Amino acid sequence: GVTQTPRYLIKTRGQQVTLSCSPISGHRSVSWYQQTPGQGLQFLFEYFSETQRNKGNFPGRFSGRQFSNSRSEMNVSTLELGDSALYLCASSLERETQYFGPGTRLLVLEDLKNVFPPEVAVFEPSEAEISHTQKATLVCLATGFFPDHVELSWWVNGKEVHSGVCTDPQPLKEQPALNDSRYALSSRLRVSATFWQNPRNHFRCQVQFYGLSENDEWTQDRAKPVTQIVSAEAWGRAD
Amino acid sequence: GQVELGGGNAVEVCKGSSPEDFVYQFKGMCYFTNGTERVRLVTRYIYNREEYARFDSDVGVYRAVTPLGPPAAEYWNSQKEVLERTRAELDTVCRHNYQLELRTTLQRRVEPTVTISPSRNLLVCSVTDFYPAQIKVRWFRNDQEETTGVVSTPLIRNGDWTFQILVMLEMTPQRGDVYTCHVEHPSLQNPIIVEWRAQS
Amino acid sequence: DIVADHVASYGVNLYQSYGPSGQYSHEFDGDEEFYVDLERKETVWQLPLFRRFRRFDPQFALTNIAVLKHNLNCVIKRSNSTAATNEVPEVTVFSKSPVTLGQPNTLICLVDNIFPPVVNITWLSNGHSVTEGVSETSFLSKSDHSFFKISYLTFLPSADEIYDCKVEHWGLDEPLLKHWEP
Amino acid sequence: MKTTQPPSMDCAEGRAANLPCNHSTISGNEYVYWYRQIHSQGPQYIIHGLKNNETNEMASLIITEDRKSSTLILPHATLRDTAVYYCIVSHNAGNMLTFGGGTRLMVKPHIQNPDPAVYQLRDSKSSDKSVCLFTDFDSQTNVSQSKDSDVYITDKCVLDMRSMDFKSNSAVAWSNKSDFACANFPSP
Ligand SMILES: *[C@@H]1O[C@H](CO)[C@@H](O)[C@H](O)[C@H]1NC(C)=O
Ligand SMILES: *[C@@H]1O[C@H](CO)[C@@H](O)[C@H](O)[C@H]1NC(C)=O
Repeated sequence: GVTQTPRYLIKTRGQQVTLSCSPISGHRSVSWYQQTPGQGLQFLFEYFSETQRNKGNFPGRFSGRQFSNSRSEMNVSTLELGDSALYLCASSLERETQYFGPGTRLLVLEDLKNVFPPEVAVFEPSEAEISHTQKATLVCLATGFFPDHVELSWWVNGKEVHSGVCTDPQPLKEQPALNDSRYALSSRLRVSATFWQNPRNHFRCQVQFYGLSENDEWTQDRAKPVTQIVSAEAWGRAD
Repeated sequence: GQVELGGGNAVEVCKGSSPEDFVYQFKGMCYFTNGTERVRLVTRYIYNREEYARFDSDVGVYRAVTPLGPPAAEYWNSQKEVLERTRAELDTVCRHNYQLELRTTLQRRVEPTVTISPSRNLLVCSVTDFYPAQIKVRWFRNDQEETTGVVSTPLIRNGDWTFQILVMLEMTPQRGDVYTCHVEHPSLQNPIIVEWRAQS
Repeated sequence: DIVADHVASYGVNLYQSYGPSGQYSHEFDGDEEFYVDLERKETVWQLPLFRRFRRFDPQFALTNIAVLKHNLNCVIKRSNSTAATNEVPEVTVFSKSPVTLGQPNTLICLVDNIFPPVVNITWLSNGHSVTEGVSETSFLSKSDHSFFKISYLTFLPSADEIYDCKVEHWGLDEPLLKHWEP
Repeated sequence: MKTTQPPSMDCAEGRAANLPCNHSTISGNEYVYWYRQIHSQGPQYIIHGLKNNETNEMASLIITEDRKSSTLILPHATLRDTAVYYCIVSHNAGNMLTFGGGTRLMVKPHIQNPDPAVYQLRDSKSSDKSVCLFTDFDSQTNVSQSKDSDVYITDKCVLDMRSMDFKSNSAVAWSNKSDFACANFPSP
């Protein structure tokens, strides 16, 4: 489909950002959009044959580029707090139906002093649930992380499982009165009673945090919140 | 009312993008008959005065006119996205933009102006500035309609949404003659008559 | 060709490579409805009736003409870089109304079979280039895929008869000077 | 936008989901498009139409002959069809793509055997911390209670155990006061 990189991005004031997008094979009309809760889907600019056919009403700091293989790029200069958004890429055959990509979640902050990795913990199912419904439910808890750029996945015996899993759709703000509040996310894994009561089964809640890079600068006394994988585990027990 | 549209130029198959000149044309033509009862959309892809690929609503698919655009017509038929809107443009573009012609163009009437002036003997009945370019101009000589000695130039399109024609008459001046010039035009409920008398 | 009660040209997309120039216009029964200024991004209707009831977004032209620039470089490479044959134009000068020696009138210079659409029209009054009161229409399409352009000159008839229409084109060896007086 | 939609729309899982849309000001040259999107994710193209009723294998779309309104129809609404569905118009002439309010569709699941219970779980790394879990409750239950001081409650969550086609709702709540009680407000 429509390839769009990078997926997540965390920047500060004054920096610049270059976004890329590979369209559908056979398409050569790449459209750019900015999706914000306070402005909706705003058109940016459209590139077709290495030229800017259509253009919105955005400042000169929002520029674009396109190459011969229809892959388009977009650059922003002198980022502001209002520039943080989900930048979408719409691939079109020419003027026909547009197909959007995954989008690049951009975040602009005054500084990196409030970037935290999640503290992931796994909660074993109580013996009272296993005796009543004959089903064990593990609860994973990731709290105290910013931004919400995070991905959770369960692993059983080193294999990522999807059957019987569930994750909260949107993270929860621990201080809703503050806009810089650390987020929190929960997810559940439900298995049979006999499967949890087998010591050979190994349950692990993996959490992928997209934060700072190894090339960014860090000054705070806290450990650098680089892109890492925080995961807690819980072995099955048979009592 | 709402914004109008035009013909959609289908994309070519290449791997992206006196003095000499290379000209590329594209005409979104449409042929209405009996109002909006027989609309026909025919888009023409022309390269240097040579039409190499065309679409026809009566056909339903693209076709190559010259051996220059089989690669374009066969590719424009393969893409379902292109053929979907190209077929639908007869309703999207033509059958829609024709409805504005009723409000504007097809209701436009302009009364012509008729003047008879000799040239020294040739008489010239000059019908000028009219629309919609449908007229019947006749030369008479005292209740008898002249024909053999009448020159009729073709309709002259002035380019400013008006038309012009000149109907001439060779004659022999006989005392008592009256040369009337009938002009029949849709904007005129009754025809305009201009006469030139024989005297002296 | 095709017989019909009315023929509309809702495309007339043009783009040549001599000078990177284009033209978008809609035509109904041979006459031009409007033309899109590809530089100022404006729709210029040729009738006041259209300016009060019609509507057209000039972005469609810029979106459409950009496809011609792609297809032009396309078919050039498929046609072994085949140039355009310079057809010989022909000029016919006449008046919009019967000219009287006192009441002003409009002089019309019609140039037919213009291909490629790279032509100039300049009025010559007594050997001098008449500049005040000169207007010309955009290129108008023809069935044989050529063009024809019409020029105008607002004047007042008098004893001066030198009213030529200088037309320079590649199909002509020397510039044509066609002057006609009723 | 030139369209209008109802933002509050939910239906039962498996049954048809008729998402309406009114566009009285649409012209004969404007298509009707339908996009859905999970927030924080790229929008997904569904189906588009101009005249007549068209059917993609994802969903169907009907348009009235007078063109005043159109409805998006989902045959069997599943759990994955719970995004925000947008109804937009387009000239299909290289123009922009403008979204409106949309329709937040929620697919209420089917709970054949509801058994609401308030469980309490213990952390494996430290028995001091704990969380509580409300599960096997009704699908049509407003589980979102107001958060107090250091008392957090999450939204619902539907687990689909494909090994035994068993589905049930669930919601996690925790606190930092470590004096967990997790009190249990009537069910009907
Ligand atoms: C077309 O011709 C038929 C013949 O009777 C007539 O009834 C109709 O009004 C005409 N115009 C249309 C269908 O637009
Ligand atoms: C006249 O047209 C010719 C093209 O044949 C070219 O020299 C130029 O476009 C024009 N020059 C002048 C002086 O008008």
